[PDB]
Order: sequence, then C-alpha cells, then structure tokens
Amino acid sequence: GASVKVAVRVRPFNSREMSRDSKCIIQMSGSTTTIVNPKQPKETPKSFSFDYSYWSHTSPEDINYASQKQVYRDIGEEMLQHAFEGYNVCIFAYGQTGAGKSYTMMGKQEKDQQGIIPQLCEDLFSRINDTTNDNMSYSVEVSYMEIYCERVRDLLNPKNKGNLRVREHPLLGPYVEDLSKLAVTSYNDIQDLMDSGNKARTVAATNMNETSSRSHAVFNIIFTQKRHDAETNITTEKVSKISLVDLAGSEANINKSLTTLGKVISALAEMDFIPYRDSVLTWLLRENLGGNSRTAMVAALSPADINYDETLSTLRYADRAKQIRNTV
Amino acid sequence: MREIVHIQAGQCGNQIGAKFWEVISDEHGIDPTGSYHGDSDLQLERINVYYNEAAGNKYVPRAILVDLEPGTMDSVRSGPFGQIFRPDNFVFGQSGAGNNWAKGHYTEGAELVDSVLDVVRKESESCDCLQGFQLTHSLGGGTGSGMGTLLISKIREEYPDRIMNTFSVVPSPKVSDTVVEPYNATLSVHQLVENTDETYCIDNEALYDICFRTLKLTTPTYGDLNHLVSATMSGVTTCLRFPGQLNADLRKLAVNMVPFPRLHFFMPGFAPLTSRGSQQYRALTVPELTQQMFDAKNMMAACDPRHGRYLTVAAVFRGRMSMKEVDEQMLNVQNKNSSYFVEWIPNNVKTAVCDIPPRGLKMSATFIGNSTAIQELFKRISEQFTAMFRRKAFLHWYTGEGMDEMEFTEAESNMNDLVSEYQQYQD
Amino acid sequence: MRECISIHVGQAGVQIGNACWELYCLEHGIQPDGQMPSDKTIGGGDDSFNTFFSETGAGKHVPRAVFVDLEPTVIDEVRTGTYRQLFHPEQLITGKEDAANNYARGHYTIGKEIIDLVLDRIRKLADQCTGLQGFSVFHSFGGGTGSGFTSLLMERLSVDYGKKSKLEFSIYPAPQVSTAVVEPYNSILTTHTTLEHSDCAFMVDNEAIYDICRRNLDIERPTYTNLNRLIGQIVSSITASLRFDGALNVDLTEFQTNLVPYPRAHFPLATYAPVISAEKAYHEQLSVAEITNACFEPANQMVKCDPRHGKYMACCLLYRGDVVPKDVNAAIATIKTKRTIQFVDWCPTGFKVGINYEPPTVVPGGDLAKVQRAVCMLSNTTAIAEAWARLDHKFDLMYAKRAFVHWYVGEGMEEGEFSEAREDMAALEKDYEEVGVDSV
Ligand SMILES: CC(=O)O[C@@]12CO[C@@H]1C[C@H](O)[C@@]1(C)C(=O)[C@H](O)C3=C(C)[C@@H](OC(=O)[C@H](O)[C@@H](NC(=O)OC(C)(C)C)c4ccccc4)C[C@@](O)([C@@H](OC(=O)c4ccccc4)[C@H]21)C3(C)C
Ligand SMILES: Nc1nc2c(ncn2[C@@H]2O[C@H](COP(=O)(O)OP(=O)(O)OP(=O)(O)O)[C@@H](O)[C@H]2O)c(=O)[nH]1
Ligand SMILES: Nc1ncnc2c1ncn2[C@@H]1O[C@H](COP(=O)(O)OP(=O)(O)CP(=O)(O)O)[C@@H](O)[C@H]1O
Ligand SMILES: Nc1nc2c(ncn2[C@@H]2O[C@H](COP(=O)(O)OP(=O)(O)O)[C@@H](O)[C@H]2O)c(=O)[nH]1
Ligand SMILES: [Mg+2]
Repeated sequence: GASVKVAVRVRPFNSREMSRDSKCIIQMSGSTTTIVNPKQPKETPKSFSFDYSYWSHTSPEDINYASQKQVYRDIGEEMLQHAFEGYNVCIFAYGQTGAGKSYTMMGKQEKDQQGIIPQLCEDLFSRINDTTNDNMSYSVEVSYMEIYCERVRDLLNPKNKGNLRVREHPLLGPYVEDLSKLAVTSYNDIQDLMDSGNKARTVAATNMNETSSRSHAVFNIIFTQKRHDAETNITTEKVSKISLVDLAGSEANINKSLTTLGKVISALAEMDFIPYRDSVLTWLLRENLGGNSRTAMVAALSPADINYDETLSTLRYADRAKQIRNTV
Repeated sequence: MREIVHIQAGQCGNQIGAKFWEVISDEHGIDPTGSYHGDSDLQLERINVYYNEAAGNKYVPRAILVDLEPGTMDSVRSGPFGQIFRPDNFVFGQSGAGNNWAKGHYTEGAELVDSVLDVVRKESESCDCLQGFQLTHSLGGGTGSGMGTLLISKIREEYPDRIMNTFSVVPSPKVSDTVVEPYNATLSVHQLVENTDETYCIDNEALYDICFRTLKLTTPTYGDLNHLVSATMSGVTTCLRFPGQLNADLRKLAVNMVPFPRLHFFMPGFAPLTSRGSQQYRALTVPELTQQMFDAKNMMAACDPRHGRYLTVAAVFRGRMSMKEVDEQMLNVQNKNSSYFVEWIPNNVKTAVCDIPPRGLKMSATFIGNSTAIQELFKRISEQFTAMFRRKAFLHWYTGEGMDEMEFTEAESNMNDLVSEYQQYQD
Repeated sequence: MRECISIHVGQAGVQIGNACWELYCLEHGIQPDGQMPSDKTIGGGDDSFNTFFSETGAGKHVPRAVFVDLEPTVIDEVRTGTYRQLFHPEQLITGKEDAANNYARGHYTIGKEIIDLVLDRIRKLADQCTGLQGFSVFHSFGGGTGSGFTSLLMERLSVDYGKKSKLEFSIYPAPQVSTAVVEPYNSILTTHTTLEHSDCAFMVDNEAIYDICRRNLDIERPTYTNLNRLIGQIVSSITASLRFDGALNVDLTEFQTNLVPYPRAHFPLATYAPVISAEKAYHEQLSVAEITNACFEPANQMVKCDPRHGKYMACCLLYRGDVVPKDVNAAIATIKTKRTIQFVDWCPTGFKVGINYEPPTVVPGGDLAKVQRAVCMLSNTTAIAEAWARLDHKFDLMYAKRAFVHWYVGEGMEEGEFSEAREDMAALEKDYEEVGVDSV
C-alpha cells in the first residue's frame, strides 16, 4: 500500500498569542519539527519527522517562508497528477482551532494567497484546456458539503434545509443522499460555486460570529476522462474522485466525527476493527482512510507557547497518520 | 477563631454531611466555641440570630452545601437532623446530576460552581478568621469528582493562604461507576495541584474492614459508615479546635503531613472502634490507642500502609490522658516500624492532644499520615486509567461534557509521576 | 426533577404501559412522585376543580404519560370501558389511520401524518414541569407503529432533544414470533434508533420471558397479559427505583453511560432475579445476594442472548428493598470471581449497583412473590452480538435475498431502508464483535 503522506505547517502568531506575549515553541529543520515545553523547560524537546515540515511562521519576504505555492506544488500537485492517472485522492487539513486549516485549504482571494483547493481547481482546468489530443474529452462535477454536529448540509444548495441523510449503498459504499452534484466547464465557474459555498457555512456567536470552529467542510470533484479511438468505437472511461477536506478544530453530538477520526487513525496506524461507522465523517471518508485512495494530511500548528498541549497532540496524531497505508 | 467553611458536595459529600455534622450538635462545630461546655440543646439550632455565623457553634448550623442532583435536598432536608439551614443549600434545579468529572465540573457545575462562590463569600465574611475549607467529595462523583475540583480550584485560587482540607472517597477493589477509574483520576490532577492542602482518604472498600473487624455490626450500612468518618473529622476539625494541651491547628495539619508540595494525601484512623459488647477490653487504652492507630487493620482507608514507609505520621489523642503517656507511647510504634519510617524524617510522628474525649468514648485516638504505600492507591487507578478511559477510550460521555483528549492524558501523566515521584522516597 | 417522559409506540407499547402504569399503582409516577394520598384509580384522591388532563394535579396525581396507537385497538383498552384505570384523557393518541405493519407504514406513511400532532403533545408535555431527564419508548421489533413510527418518533425526538437520551424498550423477535415481516423489518426499526438517536435500550425477549416463566416461575400456559409483567417490572426497577429516594442512585443519565461502552446504540439486557413462585417457598426468603447471581443466570435472562458467547460489557445492577451494602460490595465481588462473566478487556470493575426503596412492588397471583430483595441486570454483553445476526440471517434471505418488499415499497422508499439498514445494522455485527474480541 501507498503510505498516507503527512505535512505539518506552523503559522505566524495571531492576535490572541500576541496579546499574551507568546514566545515561539516550534522549530523546523529539514523534514523535522521540534516542540519545546514552555512549562517544563527542563525536559528535552520532542522531535517529529514528516514528509514535509513547513515553516510559515515569518512572512513571504523571508527566503525560508513556506508559501501557498510551495504547499500546493508539493502535495496538491502530486494528488492532482494521481487523479489524472485515475486514482481517487484526498487531502484533509487537521489541527487546533485557529492553527491555520482554512488558510491552507482555501486561503484568501488576493495576493497569490489562495490555498490548495483554488490552486488545484485552476491547475485542473488549465491541464484540461491544454489538451491537444482530440481523442480525449473531459467532464468535471463538483459537490460541497458541511458536516456540523453530525448534520450534513449541501453548500451548493443552501436553498434546502433537509439535513441530508448519509447512506450506505448496498454495493457502492457510502454517499450523501440528494447531495447536489454540478457540472462545471471552467475554473471561473467552479470558483463561483466555491465562493457561494464558503458563504453558506455555519457561523458561531461563540467564534464572534465567524465560521463555527466545529463544522467540517468537504469539497468533492468527480473527474471523468473519456478516451475515444476511431476503431471499434468504444470510449473508455476513467473516473477519479478528489476529496478536499477542511476539518473542525481538533480542540448527533458535537465532537463525534473528530474524536472518531482520531480513533480511526490510531487503529489504522496500529493494525499495520475500525470504527468508520461511528461518525458521519469517518463513514463518508472510509475509503480515503485505509481504502482505495491516495491520501494526504496537512496538520496545522500554532507556534505559541500557550497552545503546547494542543500542538503536541496534533503532532502526535500526524505522526500516527504517517503510519497508515492505503490499499490502492 | 479559626473559623470554618463548610462545603459539601455530591452524594458522598452531602450524605457524608449528614454524618459528620451530626456528630456535632456534639457541639463544637467548626469555630465558635463555647456551647458544648454544659450540655444542652439540640438539633438544627438554639437561640439567636441567624445566619450563618452561628456556624457550627450555637444558634446556627454553618455550612456550605452542595448537592447537584436533588439528592441531598430531600435525603436530609426535612424530617432529618436538620433544617440544615435555609440559604446555605444548593439544589441544582435538576441539572440531572452527572456522572462524569467533566460534568458538573465543566458543565452544570460551572453555572452552580459560580453559585457556590456566593456561599463561600458569605461564610468567609463571618467576622472570624477562617482557617478551614472543608469539602466532602467522591472519586467517581462526577458532581463531586469534577464539581469538587472546580470548587477546590477557585477556592485555592482566591484563598491561597487558607489550606484546603478535603475529605476524600476513593476507588477500592469493588467499584462504583465503570468510569471511576479515570473520573477520580481527573478529580486528581485537580486534587494535587488544585489547592487542596491535605487530602483525606475514606475508601469504602477499607471502611468495611473496620466496620466489621474492629466492629462487629452484623450488616453495615452506608449510614453506619457515617459513624466511622465523623471520627476521622472530629479529631482533625473539633480536636485541637476544641480546647487543648498541645494543640494543632489545621495548619499544623498541612506542614505535618505534607513534606513537599504535590498534594500530600493521607490515611486516617479512629481507634476506639470497640465492639458494642466487646465493649469491655482496655479501658480506652493508649497503647491501645497507639496500637490501633498503625495496624494494617485499623486504617480507615484503601491502602494497607504496611507496604512501604509512611512519610509523615500525624496522630491525635483526646482522652484526658497523660501528655507524657501519649508521647511516650508513640515511640514504640516508631521502632518496630523502621522500615516504616522514612529515614528522612525525624520526628516521624507528631502527636496532638485536646482536652475532651469524645462524647461518650471516654478516650480518643485520631491518626493521620502519608507513607510510601500510596504509590498504591494510585498505581491501581492508573493501571485503570491507561487501560480504561485512556485505553481504547471511555469518554464519549464525558466527550460531550467539554474535555477532549485533555484531562485524561494530563491527568495520567501528572498523577502518574505521582507514582514515581512518590516512590522516589524510599526505593 | 428529572422526569421521564413516557411514550408508547405500539401494541407492544400501549399494553406494556399497562404493565408499567399499573405497576406504578403505589403512589409513584414518572419523575415526580413527589407524593400522593390517592390511591386506586386515583378518583378518591380528589377533584380540585379541573378538566381533561389535570392542572389541579401533578404528574403524580396523574402521570408522565403519552400513548401512541395507530389502531384504537390497544388504546381502546386503555380507554376501554374506563378500563379500571383512568390514567388521564388526552395523553392517548388513537389514530384510526388504520394500522400498518411495515417499517415503512406508519413510519413513512400514516405515521408521518400523526407523528407531528404527537410531537406537539410531547412538547407540551415536555414542558409542564421541570427536568424531564428521560424519554421512554416502548418499541417492537415488528409493529409498524414500532419500527418506522418509532424510527420516526425516536428520530424526531433525538433530533429535537439531543440532550435528552431516550430510553426505549424493546420486544424483539427470536426463534419464535409473529409476522414474517419481523425478521427483517425490525432491522429497519433497528437502523433508525441507532444514529437517529436513542440511548440505552432495553428489551424483553418474548421468547426469553415465556422461557423464564417455564424455567423460573411456573405457568407454562400463560398469557402475554402476564409476560407483560415480567417486562413491566423491568421498568419499575429502572425508573421507579432510580427515580425514588434511596442509597446509590442512578438516574436516567446514569443509565446511558453505564451501558453505553461505545456509540452505536447500545443494547442491554434485563434480569429480574426476584421471580419467586406463588408456589415457591423460597428458603423462607431468598438470599439477598443470591439475587445477584439470579441475575447472571442465564435463566432470568429476558432474551435468548446466550451469554455463553463472549464477555459482558456493561453491567448495571439495581437492587431494591431490604438490600444490604455489604450484600452488594460483597456479592457483586463474587461474580467477578467466577470465570464466567468474562467481562470484557475494558471493563473496570464493571458493575454499577444501585439500591432503591421500597421493596419489590407486587400485585395479585400472576405477580410472584413478595420478595424483598431485587436484582436488575442491565448488561451489554457480546451476545446481543448474535441475536442481531439471527435477524440478519433472516433478513439476507427474507427481505433482500429474494425480496419481501412489495408491501413495504408501497408505503415508501426502496433500495435503502433496506440496503442501508442491513449494511449499517450489519457492521453492527462486525463492529460489535470487534468491541470484544481481542486485547487491543
Ligand atoms: C462511633 C463510635 O464510637 O461508635 C461506636 C460503634 O462502634 C463504636 C465504638 C464505641 O465505643 C460505641 C460502640 C460506644 O459504645 C460508646 O459509648 C458510644 C459512643 C462513644 C458513642 O459515640 C459518641 O458519643 C461519640 O461522642 C461519637 N459520637 C457519634 O458516633 O455520634 C453519632 C451521632 C455519629 C452516632 C463521636 C466519636 C468521635 C468523635 C465525636 C463523636 C456511639 C455509640 O452509640 C456506639 O456506636 C454505635 O453503636 C454505632 C452503630 C452503627 C453505626 C454507628 C455507631 C459506639 C455509644 C453511645 C454507644
Ligand atoms: N411480550 C409482549 N409482546 C407483545 C405484547 N403486545 C405485542 N407484543 C408483540 O409485539 C409484536 C407485534 O405486535 P403487534 O400487535 O402485531 O404490533 P402492532 O402494534 O399491531 O403492529 P402494527 O399493525 O404494524 O402497528 C408481536 O410479536 C407481539 O408478540 C405484549 O403485551 N407483550
Ligand atoms: N501560513 C500562514 N501565513 C500567514 N498567515 C496565516 C497562515 N496560516 C494561517 N494564517 C492566519 O492565521 C489566522 C487563523 O487561520 P485560519 O482561520 O485559517 O485557521 P483555522 O481554519 O484553523 C480556524 P477554525 O479551526 O476555527 O476553522 C488567519 O488570520 C489566517 O489568515
Ligand atoms: N461513604 C459513602 N460513600 C457513598 C455514599 N453515597 C455514595 N457513595 C460512594 O461514592 C461513590 C460515588 O457516589 P456519589 O458520591 O453519589 O457520586 P457522585 O455524586 O456522582 O460523584 C459510589 O460509587 C459509592 O461507593 C455515601 O453516602 N457514603
Ligand atoms: Mg477554518
């Protein structure tokens, strides 16, 4: 099996950390990330090795700053190429509330600050429009959903209040019943759907009415490749499912999916039964976590001393995921 | 004037309240003074003015009461020994009581854990200088286990000076809950490290040995177990408070038994256990009383102290006997117990005497101490925790209450080293 | 203060209440016994003013209460010739929608239409008072009003009241039964509770009850009217006990966690060890702590859940009347002393024990003893793990295999309700099994 690739990324201090005069307890060198314990400075710092240890603590003017472009060119680009080979792929962002999950996956729409999802979509349509072999034709379908307190909402159709039911097809696996799947023929169109979708996510008074730290966003692309040949006249089809996930903060029930995800990752890392069905998230992502798929995790890290316990936990879960191997 | 704060929580705490306190219109309760000098009265009060300050001494019952599921309301409030008092009573309005540390502690308790601030404030004020914070509490309580640590934490936070005295209830090889492994482990990190100064143990699995060996009882009882504890508290709380030739104020309690900062836990005994009938053996002896104060069999806790060495031993005897007699006898304990004495430490045993023997024993013996043994009481809940809650995990229940990998992992590692650090003494 | 809310669901349920509501007949009620002088029908307690449903009085004077009938049938009983029990008017629903056996029917069909009005009743009902800490559901594993209607009524209640774990009762198929529908069918009704919500559940195995009546009591001839008491009584222990003043008390929120070991709705077993004959002579009295063992005996066992298989899990025992502390701590130890109990790999002194008073209630000859010491075993053992298999061999062949749905489709959705209910309730089988099959 192909190992689930893992990258961790540390961001610059945020307003909260700055207001408390937080010092940085994270260091990086090569693919290694080291964390210092602010409370017990007497211990030896804990080190972890990953596929990538992204230092994005400073700013683009730094030669060593890990940009949106590097993060995408390493893992995003690799997964898209696998999609073209016909493999199902998945990338999920994991980490403590405010560590930088949405920035990594979505980013912002200015300044070359766009994240993995916008860059991959753009790259996808660019490659398709660069085609010169008329025997090849393509189809791109998109779906975007939110998972909040186990409830699934269609972000491309906020015009319906049904909490879509996650089901298990008797032969084809899990799916979200009646989730809209829209055909898109340009990057501009897909971006427009992405934008309105981002506008439909649940917000929380508790988060100063910002997007709720407890909702999961799953962005799916169904990429179909049709290859003709004037001969016998059969067109062959290659279908790849691209799943781009932006998880709720790692720190019918509020934290079921996240706690269950932890258990699934731990169990898989150990095994190499698994509670996939214990949560809607792990259920829908069953094949991406141990199944027929090329998967990658990007763990977001706060650099601050005040978030030591949470950051250590993220590093430890990312270390375990690194041990998972899917069967493709 | 060394007045006193009564906080009673959960089941074990509220009910335990029932049995500590009633041993008090025995009259001394917590810091007035007087009364108890020429009998008289009874109940849930006397003649004056209320509120509060008549505390645990003349016209009033002072306590802070904390119930989180209206069990302590009805169980005692009414027909029973009290009034209590009004205004001094918490009923959680149905919170629904919770099993789970995180649950009244993080959840319903916060909301009440704030309403418990008002109780503490009014008592604190009383016009007397308060030196105790007395709290009953339950490993596996959630309300008590994780509400008691909330209550404890603010009280250490706001009352650093005033060492907390907390009564404990524990895990012994027998069980309540299944979540009590970890429930009391999280009740821990907070009971060490949470301004709780000294810490009492009251294992119910050890309480029986006592109520049934020493005692005969034919069929104990949870109310009868409440006779036991009163014993262990009156010595500490009444004794030394109530009059006395070497008198140990509660604070002697925190330097005598803690020899260091992490929450020193103790085990405590009452000898004068007696047998109704057997009533006739050793006229309230000292050796009698010393004898019974160390045995493996007379400790009213879930550690059997014999495995290891105690580190600190605080004993208290209030029978009207020789101040020469008690001190001369306690030595003999110390010399056939070497290995039970901590090589550091001299004066491995402190002795206090107060001047009135418990109403109707004639002569009393209270015991306190920490030995190396407890590396036990925990190397048991931790084996429990790692393999339980933290294990293949049991906290979905708690996982909604609001604690996520934390309060588990931190409670094992912090409470763990407890095991190593504790051992450290005398390996 | 911590009320329960009592919901019935079907034939199995409207009656079962008659067993629940009669068994109550001691001045208690869902969660408010906070006391009453009335007695009997309650007639004699007074009329203080009032009208349908009683403002004059509390649930105490009159109940916690909500019967759903999708046929008048059982409900006409409870309404039946003021059937000797007028327990209130207007806590009954009687839907003459014509009854439907189908998970699909009533649940998708007639029930949809009158699950609401009911929701309304519940809601109002859920409001008069304070602390409702509980929802009781009588459920079958066959009765249209009990599957889809309950997968409807549990589902909406879970969705609407996430914080209040539902307790539901069950009367599941085994080797014998009714219908053909019920091998799957209850399957369908099993999907829904599940992740719709639900908490701990309980069952009476109808094939276990009539068994225990033949191995532990006497009367092989017996009527279901009597089997309801065996199951009726289970409740009295669960709610009347934990809901009444005593030592070590488990509330409805104690029930959830002590049974629940992981999150795919879990199931439980009920053992009532006091079950002595009218024709017994229990060794003048039956030993209190033997009562505990009574529990484990596969024999009290309500269901055909061969404990033989596997390791229990959660064990919640509720003792009531004249029980001794030293009886529990010291008898409960013993069990965890046999080989057999084989508690699980992560059970940590699994046993949860409560004491309640008064005594074991009783009425009439059909009621056995006046036993003065009770054991209620509510457990989660691997077994369950096999009865669902049973229903799953039935299903792989009764519904899906060659399909018995043409009735059912008629009422609503195909290709999941079925396929989804097999795969989701299935893994139940695998996941369950893996809950207790290795050290890991
Ligand atoms: C405690 C004690 O000494 O309990 C026992 C049971 O095994 C213990 C040994 C005692 O020798 C014994 C047996 C007595 O014979 C003694 O003469 C006596 C005392 C000293 C009373 O105790 C008191 O008056 C004390 O003042 C006692 N008061 C006390 O227990 O008050 C309560 C109100 C809690 C009862 C107390 C002790 C320490 C500090 C402060 C007070 C309690 C007693 O009822 C009695 O308890 C019992 O028969 C008995 C049976 C089951 C449960 C409990 C007690 C008592 C009486 C009056 C008989
Ligand atoms: N033990 C027991 N089982 C009962 C009782 N009432 C019903 N059952 C069982 O419930 C199952 C279904 O009963 P039914 O009366 O057919 O259910 P229903 O409510 O009619 O079913 P629908 O017409 O679909 O709504 C059968 O297997 C019965 O054995 C009862 O009082 N006790
Ligand atoms: N690599 C990076 N470089 C510069 N700024 C970054 C950054 N990563 C994150 N940030 C900034 O840090 C802040 C928090 O990041 P973000 O909002 O994406 O976190 P998050 O998605 O983990 C929060 P939640 O858990 O609530 O969903 C934002 O203001 C974001 O722009
Ligand atoms: N000594 C004593 N122990 C009790 C009493 N009530 C309960 N306990 C014990 O303490 C444990 C926790 O009970 P309780 O105090 O009600 O727990 P909590 O309130 O949920 O924390 C139980 O498992 C019992 O063993 C009591 O009145 N006295
Ligand atoms: Mg985000």
